[PDB]
Amino acid sequence: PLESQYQVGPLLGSGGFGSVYSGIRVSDNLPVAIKHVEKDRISDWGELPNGTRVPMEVVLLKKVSSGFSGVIRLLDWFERPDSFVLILERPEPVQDLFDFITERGALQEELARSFFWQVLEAVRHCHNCGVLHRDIKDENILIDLNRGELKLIDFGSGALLKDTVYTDFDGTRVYSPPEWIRYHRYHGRSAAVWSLGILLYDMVCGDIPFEHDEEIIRGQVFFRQRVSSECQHLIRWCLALRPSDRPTFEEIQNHPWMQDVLLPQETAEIHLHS
Ligand SMILES: O=C(Nc1ccc(F)cc1)c1cnn2c(O)cc(C3CCNCC3)nc12
Repeated sequence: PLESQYQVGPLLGSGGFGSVYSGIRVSDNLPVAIKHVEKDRISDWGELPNGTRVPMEVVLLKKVSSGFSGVIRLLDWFERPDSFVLILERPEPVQDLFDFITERGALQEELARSFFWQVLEAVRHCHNCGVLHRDIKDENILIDLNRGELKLIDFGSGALLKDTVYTDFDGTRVYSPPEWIRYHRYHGRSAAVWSLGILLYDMVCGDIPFEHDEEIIRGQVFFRQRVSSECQHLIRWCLALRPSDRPTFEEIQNHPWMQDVLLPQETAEIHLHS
């Protein structure tokens, strides 16, 4: 059973993704997250190498879950009558980025730079493994408060990466690009970059830039907090209306605002240890 291998703790959250609990692996006291996803709520189905019908989320996690710690790793999974249960690694202590920004307000740019860089490395990792996340946002990023390391979670809206158009989307609308809003189509990397622009704005301003469809389509960015000119430029570049006008990942990481990033541990020591 899975009830014998894991001791279940408190509910960490629930929503469109399902219900996720804190847990402990009994054999070694490893901290885990236990994620329950209802079968009736799964639309994207995938196939395992051994030829098993499994949620796409599981396929994506396995493609991504090796070694590099910028993405939360899938440790095991189980099928139940009406659901799947995923066992995931859990950092401790940890706080998600949404809560972190909520508590602290807009982040100092040195901190925003470190966090954003780490998110970029994680997304680049996903793309390298042939996985598109499709729901990059503050709630789907965990902060390891001791090591200053960020982790990307929740691949339940994700897809295999491809070079042709996507015409389906079930991620977070306020992070979705104007081409999705207007035409119900987008390409993976350029849509990802748009969401990264929303994420970076959120980090340095303490809130997302657009609320309504018409604001997304107009794409006019206003800064409500003092933000450096280099940072404003990078944000407005990621949020270009035309997907082809958006930077590549290489271009983002070579942008002047992105230079001299702190190491994760330096980041924790300066900004998180308290
Ligand atoms: O460890 C997880 N979440 C978590 C852990 C500690 C904490 F302090 C806040 C959230 C986790 C692992 N996978 N996964 C998911 O696939 C989805 C969610 C949702 C939790 C609610 N916010 C959106 C993501 N959380 C997780």
